[PDB]
Amino acid sequence: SFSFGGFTFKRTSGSSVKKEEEVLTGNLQTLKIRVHEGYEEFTMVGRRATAILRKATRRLIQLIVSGRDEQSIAEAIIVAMVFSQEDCMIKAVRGDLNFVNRANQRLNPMHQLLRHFQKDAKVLFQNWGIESIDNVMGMIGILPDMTPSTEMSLRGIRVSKM
Ligand SMILES: O=C(O)[C@H]1[C@H]2CC[C@H](CC2)[C@@H]1Nc1nc(-c2c[nH]c3ncc(F)cc23)ncc1F
Ligand SMILES: [Br-]
Ligand SMILES: [Br-]
Repeated sequence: SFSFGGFTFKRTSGSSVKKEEEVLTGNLQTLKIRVHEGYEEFTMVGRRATAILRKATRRLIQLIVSGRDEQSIAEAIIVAMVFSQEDCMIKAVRGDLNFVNRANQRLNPMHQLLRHFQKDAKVLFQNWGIESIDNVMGMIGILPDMTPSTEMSLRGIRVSKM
Protein backbone atom coordinates (compact mmCIF):
# COMPACT_ATOMS: atom_id res chain seq x y z
CA SER A 1 0.00 0.00 0.00
CA PHE A 2 1.17 3.66 -0.49
CA SER A 3 -0.83 6.94 -0.16
CA PHE A 4 -0.68 9.62 -2.89
CA GLY A 5 -3.03 12.63 -3.12
CA GLY A 6 -5.01 11.21 -0.18
CA PHE A 7 -5.76 7.95 -2.07
CA THR A 8 -4.51 4.54 -0.88
CA PHE A 9 -2.90 2.91 -3.95
CA LYS A 10 -2.50 -0.91 -4.18
CA ARG A 11 -0.89 -2.60 -7.18
CA THR A 12 -3.31 -5.38 -8.24
CA SER A 13 -1.30 -6.63 -11.27
CA GLY A 14 1.84 -6.18 -13.34
CA SER A 15 5.31 -4.91 -12.54
CA SER A 16 7.59 -1.98 -13.28
CA VAL A 17 11.19 -0.92 -13.07
CA LYS A 18 12.33 2.62 -12.27
CA LYS A 19 14.40 4.70 -14.77
CA GLU A 20 15.58 8.13 -13.42
CA GLU A 21 14.78 10.66 -16.19
CA GLU A 22 15.04 14.47 -16.52
CA VAL A 23 11.80 15.89 -17.94
CA LEU A 24 11.04 19.46 -18.99
CA THR A 25 7.85 21.04 -17.61
CA GLY A 26 5.48 23.33 -19.52
CA ASN A 27 7.20 26.35 -17.85
CA LEU A 28 10.67 25.01 -18.81
CA GLN A 29 11.77 23.73 -15.35
CA THR A 30 13.66 20.40 -15.13
CA LEU A 31 12.46 17.63 -12.78
CA LYS A 32 14.35 14.41 -12.08
CA ILE A 33 11.56 11.79 -11.86
CA ARG A 34 11.62 8.03 -11.19
CA VAL A 35 9.74 6.90 -14.32
CA HIS A 36 8.01 3.51 -13.82
CA GLU A 37 8.42 1.27 -16.92
CA GLY A 38 5.96 -1.59 -17.51
CA TYR A 39 2.22 -2.48 -17.46
CA GLU A 40 0.47 -2.12 -14.08
CA GLU A 41 -2.99 -1.87 -12.56
CA PHE A 42 -3.77 -0.14 -9.26
CA THR A 43 -6.78 0.46 -7.09
CA MET A 44 -7.16 3.95 -5.58
CA VAL A 45 -9.26 4.22 -2.42
CA GLY A 46 -10.30 7.62 -1.05
CA ARG A 47 -12.89 8.84 1.46
CA ARG A 48 -15.10 10.26 -1.35
CA ALA A 49 -13.90 8.49 -4.55
CA THR A 50 -12.59 5.10 -5.65
CA ALA A 51 -10.84 4.22 -8.89
CA ILE A 52 -9.22 1.46 -10.92
CA LEU A 53 -6.18 2.68 -12.81
CA ARG A 54 -4.57 0.70 -15.64
CA LYS A 55 -1.36 2.21 -16.99
CA ALA A 56 1.82 1.58 -18.93
CA THR A 57 5.05 3.56 -19.15
CA ARG A 58 4.09 7.27 -18.92
CA ARG A 59 0.61 6.35 -20.26
CA LEU A 60 -2.86 6.20 -18.67
CA ILE A 61 -4.67 3.27 -20.38
CA GLN A 62 -7.92 3.27 -18.37
CA LEU A 63 -9.26 5.02 -15.26
CA ILE A 64 -12.67 3.90 -13.97
CA VAL A 65 -13.82 6.21 -11.13
CA SER A 66 -16.83 6.41 -8.81
CA GLY A 67 -17.36 9.23 -6.32
CA ARG A 68 -19.58 11.30 -4.03
CA ASP A 69 -19.80 14.33 -6.38
CA GLU A 70 -18.09 16.01 -9.41
CA GLN A 71 -15.43 17.67 -7.13
CA SER A 72 -14.51 14.28 -5.50
CA ILE A 73 -14.30 12.60 -8.95
CA ALA A 74 -12.16 15.49 -10.30
CA GLU A 75 -9.83 15.09 -7.25
CA ALA A 76 -9.30 11.38 -8.16
CA ILE A 77 -8.78 12.22 -11.86
CA ILE A 78 -6.04 14.87 -11.05
CA VAL A 79 -4.14 12.32 -8.93
CA ALA A 80 -4.40 9.62 -11.58
CA MET A 81 -3.25 12.04 -14.36
CA VAL A 82 -0.17 12.97 -12.27
CA PHE A 83 0.50 9.33 -11.29
CA SER A 84 0.37 8.40 -15.02
CA GLN A 85 3.60 10.51 -15.55
CA GLU A 86 2.17 11.39 -19.02
CA ASP A 87 4.08 14.01 -21.07
CA CYS A 88 0.85 16.05 -21.56
CA MET A 89 0.62 16.35 -17.71
CA ILE A 90 4.34 17.43 -17.49
CA LYS A 91 3.77 19.96 -20.33
CA ALA A 92 0.63 21.35 -18.59
CA VAL A 93 2.68 22.99 -15.75
CA ARG A 94 2.29 26.81 -15.96
CA GLY A 95 3.18 29.92 -14.02
CA ASP A 96 5.76 30.75 -11.31
CA LEU A 97 8.99 28.70 -11.43
CA ASN A 98 8.29 27.26 -7.99
CA PHE A 99 9.99 23.84 -8.48
CA VAL A 100 13.25 25.88 -9.02
CA ASN A 101 12.43 28.23 -6.06
CA ARG A 102 12.92 25.17 -3.86
CA ALA A 103 16.57 23.98 -4.01
CA ASN A 104 17.92 22.28 -0.81
CA GLN A 105 14.36 21.36 0.39
CA ARG A 106 14.90 18.36 -1.99
CA LEU A 107 11.13 17.74 -2.31
CA ASN A 108 9.54 14.73 -4.07
CA PRO A 109 8.92 15.85 -7.73
CA MET A 110 5.73 13.79 -8.13
CA HIS A 111 4.36 15.47 -4.95
CA GLN A 112 5.42 18.86 -6.40
CA LEU A 113 3.50 18.09 -9.61
CA LEU A 114 0.37 16.98 -7.75
CA ARG A 115 0.49 20.05 -5.48
CA HIS A 116 0.82 22.26 -8.61
CA PHE A 117 -2.30 20.81 -10.28
CA GLN A 118 -4.30 20.87 -6.95
CA LYS A 119 -3.95 24.72 -7.23
CA ASP A 120 -5.75 24.80 -10.64
CA ALA A 121 -6.35 21.77 -12.94
CA LYS A 122 -7.98 23.66 -15.85
CA VAL A 123 -4.88 23.56 -18.14
CA LEU A 124 -4.19 19.90 -17.17
CA PHE A 125 -7.75 18.93 -18.20
CA GLN A 126 -7.78 21.10 -21.36
CA ASN A 127 -4.49 19.51 -22.58
CA TRP A 128 -5.13 15.87 -21.64
CA GLY A 129 -7.34 15.08 -24.65
CA ILE A 130 -10.86 13.77 -25.27
CA GLU A 131 -12.08 10.77 -27.23
CA SER A 132 -15.36 9.25 -28.39
CA ILE A 133 -16.56 6.42 -26.09
CA ASP A 134 -18.43 3.13 -26.45
CA ASN A 135 -21.93 3.07 -24.93
CA VAL A 136 -21.21 0.83 -21.84
CA MET A 137 -24.27 0.56 -19.52
CA GLY A 138 -23.58 2.13 -16.09
CA MET A 139 -20.56 4.11 -17.40
CA ILE A 140 -20.44 7.74 -18.61
CA GLY A 141 -17.86 10.17 -20.00
CA ILE A 142 -16.57 13.19 -18.14
CA LEU A 143 -15.48 16.26 -20.17
CA PRO A 144 -12.66 18.65 -19.29
CA ASP A 145 -15.29 21.04 -17.68
CA MET A 146 -16.21 18.01 -15.39
CA THR A 147 -19.70 17.76 -16.98
CA PRO A 148 -20.98 14.30 -18.03
CA SER A 149 -21.16 13.10 -21.65
CA THR A 150 -22.59 9.83 -23.08
CA GLU A 151 -20.57 10.37 -26.28
CA MET A 152 -17.12 11.79 -25.39
CA SER A 153 -14.76 11.75 -22.40
CA LEU A 154 -11.31 12.69 -21.18
CA ARG A 155 -8.97 10.19 -22.81
CA GLY A 156 -8.97 6.80 -20.99
CA ILE A 157 -11.37 8.06 -18.25
CA ARG A 158 -14.88 6.77 -17.46
CA VAL A 159 -17.18 7.37 -14.47
CA SER A 160 -19.17 4.46 -13.04
CA LYS A 161 -22.56 6.22 -12.35
CA MET A 162 -23.65 6.46 -8.64
O1 LIG B 1 8.51 8.99 -4.70
C1 LIG B 1 7.87 8.02 -5.31
O2 LIG B 1 8.38 7.47 -6.26
C2 LIG B 1 6.54 7.71 -4.75
C3 LIG B 1 5.74 9.02 -4.75
C4 LIG B 1 5.35 9.42 -6.19
C5 LIG B 1 4.44 8.37 -6.78
C6 LIG B 1 4.33 7.19 -5.79
C7 LIG B 1 3.73 7.59 -4.44
C8 LIG B 1 4.49 8.81 -3.93
C9 LIG B 1 5.75 6.66 -5.56
N1 LIG B 1 5.72 5.43 -4.80
C10 LIG B 1 5.50 4.23 -5.41
N2 LIG B 1 5.26 4.18 -6.72
C11 LIG B 1 5.08 3.03 -7.35
C12 LIG B 1 4.71 3.04 -8.70
C13 LIG B 1 4.51 1.91 -9.49
N3 LIG B 1 4.19 2.30 -10.77
C14 LIG B 1 4.16 3.61 -10.79
N4 LIG B 1 3.90 4.34 -11.87
C15 LIG B 1 3.95 5.67 -11.72
C16 LIG B 1 4.29 6.26 -10.50
F1 LIG B 1 4.30 7.60 -10.40
C17 LIG B 1 4.57 5.50 -9.37
C18 LIG B 1 4.51 4.14 -9.54
N5 LIG B 1 5.15 1.83 -6.75
C19 LIG B 1 5.45 1.87 -5.40
C20 LIG B 1 5.65 3.06 -4.74
F2 LIG B 1 5.93 3.15 -3.43
BR1 LIG C 1 9.89 10.86 -8.32
BR1 LIG D 1 -15.92 16.99 -29.67
